[PDB]
Amino acid sequence: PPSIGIAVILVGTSDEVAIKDAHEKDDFHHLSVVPRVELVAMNETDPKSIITRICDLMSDRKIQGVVFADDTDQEAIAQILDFISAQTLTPILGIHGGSSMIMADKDESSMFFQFGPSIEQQASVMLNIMEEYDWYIFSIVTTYFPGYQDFVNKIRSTIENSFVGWELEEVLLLDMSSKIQNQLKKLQSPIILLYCTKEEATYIFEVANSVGLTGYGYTWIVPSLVAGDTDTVPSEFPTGLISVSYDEWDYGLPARVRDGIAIITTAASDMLSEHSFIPEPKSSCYNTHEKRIYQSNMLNRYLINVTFEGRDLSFSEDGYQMHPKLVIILLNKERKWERVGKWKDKSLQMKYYVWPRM
Ligand SMILES: *[C@H]1O[C@H](CO)[C@@H](O)[C@H](O)[C@H]1NC(C)=O
Ligand SMILES: *[C@H]1O[C@H](CO)[C@@H](O)[C@H](O)[C@H]1NC(C)=O
Ligand SMILES: [Cl-]
Ligand SMILES: [Cl-]
Ligand SMILES: [Cl-]
Ligand SMILES: [Cl-]
Ligand SMILES: [Cl-]
Ligand code: NA
Ligand SMILES: [Zn+2]
Ligand SMILES: [Zn+2]
Ligand SMILES: [Zn+2]
Ligand SMILES: [Zn+2]
Ligand SMILES: [Zn+2]
Repeated sequence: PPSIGIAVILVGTSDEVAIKDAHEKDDFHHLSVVPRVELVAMNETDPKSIITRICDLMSDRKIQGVVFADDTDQEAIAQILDFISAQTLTPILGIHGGSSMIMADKDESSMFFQFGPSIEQQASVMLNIMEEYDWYIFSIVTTYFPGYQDFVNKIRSTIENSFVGWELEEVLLLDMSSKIQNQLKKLQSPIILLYCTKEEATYIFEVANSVGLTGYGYTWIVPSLVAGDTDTVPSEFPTGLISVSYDEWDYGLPARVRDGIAIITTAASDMLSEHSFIPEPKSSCYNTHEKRIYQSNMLNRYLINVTFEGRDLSFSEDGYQMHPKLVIILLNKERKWERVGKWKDKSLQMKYYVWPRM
């Protein structure tokens, strides 16, 4: 009877997820370790309540992994999660929501992994797109949000060694606090890559709009986290906003949760398989006598590499999904987001030959 407690935390999600009450210890998809899954649906959605709720839970019950989803647009959630994964040397998966928005810096000791694309993959795709439509002259505009440095580099890198005639005209760096205007006015290019948070973005646009740089002639392309919840669209978001997004259509929540439990339950089974051990439950986020810093690294070798049934879920070093299915989307005229492209693996399939006008 090899068990492993898993917490499924669902902050703000509509309760459409139903987990087997674990009476009959029937095994999960024929894996050696039975996951004892504890469901939890927090109502309050502020980070404070989450840190409290997750932590309390970890001392009360015997948890050796956390699958965590939220329907909020708070990248904040990611900090609290990386922190906990670190303090407790426990794997925590950022399955969806703010909890999975690119966290650039990340405690290299933590086991916080996020679903969806890395800052790099996303950059590599935004260029992948600009080619399909021979959009070669462009400016970058980032804020100070962690990642900006890593993002700009990925662009500059792929540019340098490319036969294609890329012209990176400007790169801005916005000290938010409206001195932005004097900066954003200096923009010439037609294509603009804007790297920042959703909330930062809405200010940045409100400004550009009353400077014209947002309209016809200018198309803005933007990372997955600025789209955020596609159901919430700022007034200031320009129609004709291109964005990369994780795929919330063919990939429902319950499928991720399944995948979450799978990732962990596999790693655990493959460790019990190679060493008669599964790391005891750590029971404090704070009071840390759990200097068990070694059995961690071992687990971490198995989590990082799961492939389950059809899907491949192996993770990158910086804790992003290595092979995510992406969707390019477009802020239309009626102000919804349309699907207008897919990305499989280095394979960018678009829907239109003539790029639409909104
Ligand atoms: C959630 O439900 C409880 C139960 O009565 C309520 O008192 C609380 O304020 C609610 N919070 C939100 C954001 O709806
Ligand atoms: C993950 O990496 C290891 C290390 O050699 C490899 O042997 C393993 O089979 C990989 N995952 C899969 C599904 O092959
Ligand atoms: Cl929110
Ligand atoms: Cl993201
Ligand atoms: Cl950075
Ligand atoms: Cl299942
Ligand atoms: Cl499509
Ligand atoms: Na993500
Ligand atoms: Zn199955
Ligand atoms: Zn092409
Ligand atoms: Zn979703
Ligand atoms: Zn051993
Ligand atoms: Zn791939």
